[PDB]
Amino acid sequence: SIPFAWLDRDKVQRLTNFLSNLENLENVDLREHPYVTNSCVVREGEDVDELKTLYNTFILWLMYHYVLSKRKPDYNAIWQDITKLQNVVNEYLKSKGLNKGNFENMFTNKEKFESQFSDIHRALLRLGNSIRWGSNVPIDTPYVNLTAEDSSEIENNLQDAEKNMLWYTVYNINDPWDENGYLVTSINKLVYLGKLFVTLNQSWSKLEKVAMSQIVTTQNHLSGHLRKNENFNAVYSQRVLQTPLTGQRVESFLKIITSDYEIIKSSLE
Amino acid sequence: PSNENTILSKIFYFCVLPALSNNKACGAGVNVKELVLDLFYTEPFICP
Amino acid sequence: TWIRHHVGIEKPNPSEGEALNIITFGGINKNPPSILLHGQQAICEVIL
Amino acid sequence: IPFHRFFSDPGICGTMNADIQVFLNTFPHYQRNDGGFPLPPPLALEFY
Amino acid sequence: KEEEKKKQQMLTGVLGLQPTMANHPVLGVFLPKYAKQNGGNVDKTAFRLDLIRMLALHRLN
Repeated sequence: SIPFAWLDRDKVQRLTNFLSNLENLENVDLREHPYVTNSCVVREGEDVDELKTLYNTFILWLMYHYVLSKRKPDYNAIWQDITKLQNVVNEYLKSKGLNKGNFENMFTNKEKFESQFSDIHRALLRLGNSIRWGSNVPIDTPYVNLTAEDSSEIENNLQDAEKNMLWYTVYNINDPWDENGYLVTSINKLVYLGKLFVTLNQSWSKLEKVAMSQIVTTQNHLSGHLRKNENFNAVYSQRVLQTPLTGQRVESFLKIITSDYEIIKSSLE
Repeated sequence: PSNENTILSKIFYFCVLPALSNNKACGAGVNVKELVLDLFYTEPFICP
Repeated sequence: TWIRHHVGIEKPNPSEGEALNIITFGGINKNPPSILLHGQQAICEVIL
Repeated sequence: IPFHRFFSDPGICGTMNADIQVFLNTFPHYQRNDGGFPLPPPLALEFY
Repeated sequence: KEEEKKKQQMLTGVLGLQPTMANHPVLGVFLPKYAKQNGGNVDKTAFRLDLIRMLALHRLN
């Protein structure tokens, strides 16, 4: 039941509060806000908390990565809407719509990199298309071209997605005001949803690599401290805390360290 | 398995063993449970 | 697309609708060899 | 540090770094020693 | 008190180990964890193999 180290009754409540309501506060970066990592301290200087805060921060990073992998919603919905717009509207305009291009260039410019696209030049080609449909020539503000009343709000929405990728909203392309019709609204929706998708996935992979790097970092310190003594409970705690970890290993390992909590607590000196 | 390791594993079992052995191998299974509970779990191992 | 490129044919699509329907009614390459020195040629193919 | 035409073995580099190892495991045809699998784009200046 | 009888019953079920071996540290630590199990349908052989590999882990000179 919610395992932590030689740690008090107020900080347990604050840690469980933060890890429960991780979704609602902004800027979810546990690195960036230090109110939690400095809080999970054992106390009494250095001697009576070095190995113990090492274990406690190990548990903290581990269960942070656990609640990340348990609480991230599905982004394939927003890529499903990207595939719906990209496939249905713009291809039918380029081929069935007429006077646009040729089969091989456009259809494969949309079709290429279904899986794992970070491509900006394809986006630039669609922005050049919609800008040619619109009023002006340059590529200054391309995402909702011909109107800057929502540019600050949509940049704010992308920054809020970078901060909290776990709770994300899709703003909207408004209906009554538009430079052109169904085509330019489809293009603006397509480019914003593509930027949102790549933003969410890059921020997520950033945080997941951060959490795995911190856990693998603290394991070596914990092993270097625990290696010296030769008791059986000592070497069993060594092996439990030297099991190798991956992101898909962390859930079962949390369930293992739950049952092994009662022995490593005595194994710590 | 690394990409090298898997490719070499296929090379070994599909090429190196049958060519050098002229198909004189056989597959094999094991009860490791009854194996170790017959061999081990005896007096020098169990007694402290 | 990879097979069409690697056998070295353009006009990427057959354009499988009405265009093909027209082609069954009869259609040439519409780009003659700009140089030709010896007249007609065509070679069929039996695999063996 | 893969920097040159030579001295850039991917099977060596992807064992010291896990980032190359997930890179080659997504794109296995860059595991070849023969040609040039991509150096860092400030380093890969082939015509220069 | 019933818990001690469960521990001893599991000790005799594992191998019929003697109390002299029950006093061993690897046993002294793991008998309580084997108490919170084997009430299920799990096995008797699994506990023997577990004791084997744990006793082995213990003795690495």
